Amino acid sequence: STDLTPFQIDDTLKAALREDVHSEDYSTNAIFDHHGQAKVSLFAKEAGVLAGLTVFQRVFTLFDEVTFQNPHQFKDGDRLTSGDLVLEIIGSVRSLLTCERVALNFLQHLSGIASMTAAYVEALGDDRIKVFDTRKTTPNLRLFEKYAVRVGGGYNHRFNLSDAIMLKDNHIAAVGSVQKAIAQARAYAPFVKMVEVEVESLAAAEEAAAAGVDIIMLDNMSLEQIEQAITLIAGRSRIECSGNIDMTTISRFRGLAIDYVSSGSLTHSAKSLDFSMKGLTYLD
Amino acid sequence: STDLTPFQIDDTLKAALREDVHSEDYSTNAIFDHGQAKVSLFAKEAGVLAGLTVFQRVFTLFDEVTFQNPHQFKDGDRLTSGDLVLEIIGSVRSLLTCERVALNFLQHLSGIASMTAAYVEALGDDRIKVFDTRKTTPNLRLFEKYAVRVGGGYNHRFNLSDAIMLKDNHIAAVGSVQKAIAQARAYAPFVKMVEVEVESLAAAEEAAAAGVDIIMLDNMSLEQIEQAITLIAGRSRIECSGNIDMTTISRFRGLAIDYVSSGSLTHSAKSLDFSMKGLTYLD
Amino acid sequence: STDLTPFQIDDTLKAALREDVHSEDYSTNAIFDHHGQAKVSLFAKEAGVLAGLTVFQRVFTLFDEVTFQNPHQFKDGDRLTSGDLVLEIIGSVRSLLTCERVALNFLQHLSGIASMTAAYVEALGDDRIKVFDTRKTTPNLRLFEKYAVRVGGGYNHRFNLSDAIMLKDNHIAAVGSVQKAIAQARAYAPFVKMVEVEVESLAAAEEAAAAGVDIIMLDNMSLEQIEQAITLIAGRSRIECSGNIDMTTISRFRGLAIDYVSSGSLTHSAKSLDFSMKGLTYLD
Amino acid sequence: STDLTPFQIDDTLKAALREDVHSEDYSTNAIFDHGQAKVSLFAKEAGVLAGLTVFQRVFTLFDEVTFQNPHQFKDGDRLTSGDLVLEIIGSVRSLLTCERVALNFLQHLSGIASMTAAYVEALGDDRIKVFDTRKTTPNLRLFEKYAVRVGGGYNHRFNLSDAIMLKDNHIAAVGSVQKAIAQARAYAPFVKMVEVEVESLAAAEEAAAAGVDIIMLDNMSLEQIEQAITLIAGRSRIECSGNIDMTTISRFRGLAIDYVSSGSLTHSAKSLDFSMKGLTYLD
Amino acid sequence: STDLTPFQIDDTLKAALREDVHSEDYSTNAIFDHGQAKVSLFAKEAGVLAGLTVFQRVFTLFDEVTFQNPHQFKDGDRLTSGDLVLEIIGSVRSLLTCERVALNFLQHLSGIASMTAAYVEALGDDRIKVFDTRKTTPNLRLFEKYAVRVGGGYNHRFNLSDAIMLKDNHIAAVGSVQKAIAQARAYAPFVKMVEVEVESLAAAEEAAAAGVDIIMLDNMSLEQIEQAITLIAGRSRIECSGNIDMTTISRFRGLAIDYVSSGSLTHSAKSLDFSMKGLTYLD
Amino acid sequence: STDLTPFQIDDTLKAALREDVHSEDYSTNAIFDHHGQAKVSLFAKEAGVLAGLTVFQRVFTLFDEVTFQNPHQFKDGDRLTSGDLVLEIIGSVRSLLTCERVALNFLQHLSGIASMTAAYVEALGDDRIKVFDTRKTTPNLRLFEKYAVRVGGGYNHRFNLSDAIMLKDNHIAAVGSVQKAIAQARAYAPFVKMVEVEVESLAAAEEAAAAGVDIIMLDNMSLEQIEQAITLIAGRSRIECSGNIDMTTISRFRGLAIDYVSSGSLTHSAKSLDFSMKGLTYLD
Repeated sequence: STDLTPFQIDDTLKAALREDVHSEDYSTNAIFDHHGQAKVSLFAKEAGVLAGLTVFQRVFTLFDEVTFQNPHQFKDGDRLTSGDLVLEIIGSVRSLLTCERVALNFLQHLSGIASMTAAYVEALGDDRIKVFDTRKTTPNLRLFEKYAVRVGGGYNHRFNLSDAIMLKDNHIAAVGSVQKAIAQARAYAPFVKMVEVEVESLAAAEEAAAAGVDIIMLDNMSLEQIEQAITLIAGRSRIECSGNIDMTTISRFRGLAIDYVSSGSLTHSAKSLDFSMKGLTYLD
Repeated sequence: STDLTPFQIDDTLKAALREDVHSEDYSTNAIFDHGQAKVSLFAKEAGVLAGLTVFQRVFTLFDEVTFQNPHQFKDGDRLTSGDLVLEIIGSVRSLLTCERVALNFLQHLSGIASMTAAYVEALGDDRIKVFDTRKTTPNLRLFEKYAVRVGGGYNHRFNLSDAIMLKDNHIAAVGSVQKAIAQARAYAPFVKMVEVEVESLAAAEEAAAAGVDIIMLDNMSLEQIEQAITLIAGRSRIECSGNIDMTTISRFRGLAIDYVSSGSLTHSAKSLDFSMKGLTYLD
Repeated sequence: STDLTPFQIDDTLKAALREDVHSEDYSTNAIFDHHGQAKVSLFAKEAGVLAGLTVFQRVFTLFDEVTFQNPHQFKDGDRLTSGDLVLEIIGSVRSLLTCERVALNFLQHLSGIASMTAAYVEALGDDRIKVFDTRKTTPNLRLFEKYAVRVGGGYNHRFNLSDAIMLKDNHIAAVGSVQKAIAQARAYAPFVKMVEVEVESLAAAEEAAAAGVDIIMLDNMSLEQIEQAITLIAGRSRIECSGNIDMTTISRFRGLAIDYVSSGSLTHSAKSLDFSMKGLTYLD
Repeated sequence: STDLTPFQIDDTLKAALREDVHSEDYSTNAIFDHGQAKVSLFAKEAGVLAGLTVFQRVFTLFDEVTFQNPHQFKDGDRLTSGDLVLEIIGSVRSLLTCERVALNFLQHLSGIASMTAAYVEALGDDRIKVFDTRKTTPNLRLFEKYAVRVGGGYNHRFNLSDAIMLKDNHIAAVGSVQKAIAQARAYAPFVKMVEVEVESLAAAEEAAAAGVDIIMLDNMSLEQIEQAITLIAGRSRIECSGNIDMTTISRFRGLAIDYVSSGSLTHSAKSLDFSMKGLTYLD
Repeated sequence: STDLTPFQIDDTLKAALREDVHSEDYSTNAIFDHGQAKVSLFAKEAGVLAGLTVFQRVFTLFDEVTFQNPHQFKDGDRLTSGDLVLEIIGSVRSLLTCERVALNFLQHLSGIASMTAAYVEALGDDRIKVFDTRKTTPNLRLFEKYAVRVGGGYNHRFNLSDAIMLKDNHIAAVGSVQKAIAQARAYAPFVKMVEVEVESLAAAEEAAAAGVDIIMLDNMSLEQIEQAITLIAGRSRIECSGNIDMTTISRFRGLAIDYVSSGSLTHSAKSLDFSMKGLTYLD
Repeated sequence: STDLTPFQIDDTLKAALREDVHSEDYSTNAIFDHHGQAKVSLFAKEAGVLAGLTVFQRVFTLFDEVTFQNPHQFKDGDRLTSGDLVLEIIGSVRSLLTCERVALNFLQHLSGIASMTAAYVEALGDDRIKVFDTRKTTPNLRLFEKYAVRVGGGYNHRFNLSDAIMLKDNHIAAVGSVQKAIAQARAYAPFVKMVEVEVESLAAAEEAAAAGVDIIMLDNMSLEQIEQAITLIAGRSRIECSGNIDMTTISRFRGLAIDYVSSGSLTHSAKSLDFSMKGLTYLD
């Protein structure tokens, strides 16, 4: 597994800090003194999966010289309970307090996603079927969100419109055929791109499998349909189910001979995971 | 209320577009076509519309793109699934390449407005306002605050530079409520609102006496809040916060507080489903 | 007091350096050798108040590895005489000479402001009345300029149109009333924003004080008027005097029961404070 | 002369606008209004107009905004208090939110042009040009140089890459005037002007002999300059600099120097008062 | 094919313009002129036109500038010296200040398209495609890929995020061809093409067996390639690469490979001469 | 001589790295392990002149903590043969492999230019005549390209339209005279700018030399013409020959009393110089 790198994230965290301070942090600067070391504790207030700890840390490190301490040796991925002491943060009060909210907003958002993902995986209860994310991401945080999904046991779809070809309802509409669209796609980007078709009917699934595409997406199809689609396609393409996949629904795929399912809810509708920073103490 | 301006949003939408297309949109560019086209924007789910200008603007930065609004939909309107919110007219390459970004904005924003409007309704008391927080999605605060407004909510301080909020940690570090307020007033004398976050009736007393502008009752029982109201006796504005959800929120109904605030509105909003379907060529 | 942070200033100094070098510094690079340590001295050529020393230093530090020496222990705020040895700068010749002008232009501009501010404070001669800056700032240096004002013994008005509400002549014009404008302002940003009204007549001052606004600004009012305005308002709002406040005028407020006065001249019309960098020596 | 172009100024005006509005303009947005409006730009003080295009452009980046110039004012014109320089037409939100930034540019630039024109007048000699310096406001050099031109001044080297200026420190480090010039010519052979800053008649002699393009007489007495002129005998162009102010400047009047230069024009310019008043609605 | 969009290119052209003008264009601004003007864009050399939109766009970001295309030239057309490709209409300051940047784009891009088209011709086999690489000019990859398309070429993976290419070093570090492929598939399961770079027939065998999408034959003899084709037996797509030049390229003519690739097309392209002459004033 | 500075180049290399990685380097990250030190060797596969070694190095250093080793002590400027071991690069595998192509693309491009330049200088075989570059540069790499030219023994023309005045065919067209254009140029930028005129005929050369311009450029003139132009001008201006100067042509200037020649081909049409990175080994 791969953590996130400062090279990847620095510009985004900078922007977020600027979002949160346009002149200065009056509330904190009024009370504190420029000098003097302090310690604050990061506590998990809710159960789930840890994600974004590096990102959390990095918020502080761009701002100021700040040290950490990890007594329980927590890592992105670890399961969490409320009251767990995830991390200790050491530095000047001004740094600890000004940076707090941004850091937490990243941590809370990411951990939320990883937790929702891990819970989907569990509710599915079938290793042979993978859980994938989408491009239904929060604007300008896709990178961070894809990472969280991985941390929760999920997997990454195409990142971008540049990564791979996905012929959607609208693409097929504009050509007028499933097969003409695939042909055109193959003509345009001959060998280096995966080609996927999004499909609503069994008609369209047949056309696609026949034209020899790499991946077929079954959009919002009934279980009866999917069962038939599987047999139709008969291993000619990989199979993805998508649309309207949630914690309750997801178990319906258990045991099917599809390759993966994908969910937008993991990225566009994730509940965040509560943490807090309490127990400010001076070193002394 | 007041819409979002290109000046405010353009850099963010540009960035989101670049996020989504590093080289080119292979899928779409592959379509060898005859011409103007039209696609329809449909609401797939009930709630409140927010971010329609933003949605539109994604297309308008990319290319020359026209709209049509047959049902005269505006940010704020209630929506039902299948409503024809908008029609988008332009080249296929523009319509398709811009689609996902535009929708991701629209879905996220409408989601927030919907959740907000629902909190307002569950509260059922116009004399008490619903406020957002700083518990926002990183780099989208501006947008999120706007959505809250659209849903009938109100805006807290935008950030740490807007206004002074003396939290648990601040009061800890000084050792007094009143010394902290004095120090805050000394630092930013007349142009900044000062708010104090408070857990006990002790602390609420100190603060109201020291003449602060806003007192925040953190996670207090209803018995307590009732007494706090009386103690404070109109000396400061009153905010209740902490652990405010769709079910809880009605507990405030009778009260002579000024507002309540919720993070859940910004950090945990379910997005609102829309789609773009029905691609047709014009001729 | 709070100094300025690299986080706050780095992007601006970078931009200024780029302004001053688009390819390279031909004049300096032609003569120097890439290698070899040197020392230059920063001298105050004019009396006043020091401001922007950190900023001065930081110009060099972004560019190159550069050390300083402060034999007289000078700090932003200290009073200065011509010939004072403010600082010694140690590093490669190329760094010392290429960075010089930018660094000085910051220092000179900031110290100029702090000096003009301190002189206003002195000419006023009344601690009970504070001296405030405005939004009449040099474009893209507001942050730096507000800081200098603080250093000279002044105080900071609202930074931005986002910081606080100020209902000006034009706002009141567009509504048609003083009180309707205040009402509208309170309706729009209910509790978290200070509300100020800018006022020319005693009529308007009465309306505002009655509607219970936080701050009233007396724009360019005669001393007779201000005296009456004070009594009218009768402590209902804070009182700010503004417009046409200069070194000579400013003493006219001495002893009045107003809260502060504010001046644009401090930021839009500050004379800069002369320094120079002389006595280049090689370490050897 | 030649105006400033959007290409040149847009990024700076965008930044200044962002400086002034981080979230939104609460004050102005609070106005719930009927419609196009009109505001008038009045000169509050006498001097020279500079930066009118810049002023205008602040509004035009923000929003669709029209102007009207009934007295046909142009950068360069002389101004009196109460002159109606311009009329601005657009939505209230645009007129009010953009106002201060626009004025801060206009005031600063006009201030510089005015001070410049006044130096030119106090000099009273067309054969001697007034030049600006690198002692500029950080990140506004471009703008400041333009204002100087508008006021009848002329532009020195824009920066350390434009042209070679061998200062006291440079000559110190080589140990000779002539060796420094030789080294400069060796480094940038044909495409760069070479100037030498000079304190004695000794050094002026060396430089003129070595055939440099421009000699700068730093802070020299009038007796000296008179002799320097003779010594140099047209071999190089001649610049006087150091300690040149509105009172001093007339001392150069008769002289056969090419130009004088002043920092005060850019680092110490008093700004020129304008205001925007008389908001009216159109109908 | 599909043109380049302002969305794609604007930031790069802005930067190039800023590269070329830090303060102002002294040369051009010095011209004190009467008015619209017209300049003609002439091809000085034979080859393939590419980047005409880009050329145009340089002017259109700067200023209001119109074009005229009397011979209806389009990216892709063959060119001869003296052809009147385009006419440019606008203010002199715009025409002259923008000229060099615009031409530098046009010349570079057309150069690449020309070299590409020439490789395609020397190959003389439609069943085998000519591909570009990642051996591109820094920060112009997008543009360079486009030019290749215009010249009749095709696009490899745009970068290290587009698709998986297991090179000599990768296979070295795992120690197996097949283990490396397995690991790649495990890491990015369904959405990424996997290619293997291969030097021996051993390695080609392993790869084809493990079912990879594309095999690259690095710098292999014609005898070898012939056998490799047979060995692989349609299981993977086949790419030949390494040491492919205008003279060599014809050696592939009969073969049942899918494509060949060349770096020289992007890292070593001779540019294609154009000029802008015949400045006239309109009246 | 002056190397290139991080201050100068960092933004460009960052942009190039981002160009080459929008999400992550899947190929490398799949195989490697985050941990573990390795060494790769940089070999010259082709003879010529080294340029851009610092730039090469810097690509890696922005990305990650990476060390170098230079056993043969190679410097920008050194002559090279195929198989020479230019440099050794030491760091994590992920860094070595992800950064490789960008680094090489800079090195190859720059060394290519320096080699083509040095070869022009040699083919000219006349020290009294200098070889100059132009503004016919690769967009957004001018700075890097000018440097390479210097490294190959060449010299730098004006960087920018801001550096110096060059009155071209189109400028002279728009005024209608050679001399009116020069006069206008002198009026606009009086003393601080060199003035050059680009000239096709002997007529125009005479006008210019008479009006006392600093530099005259003979555009694409026959050797007979140039010979006459030299005598005409009679030392009144410096002389530049330009247009259609290539490796074969260039010797035609040998012994002429011109000051320099200039070539666009050096920057717009340089063949790149082959290097490669081979011999990946783990430290162990």
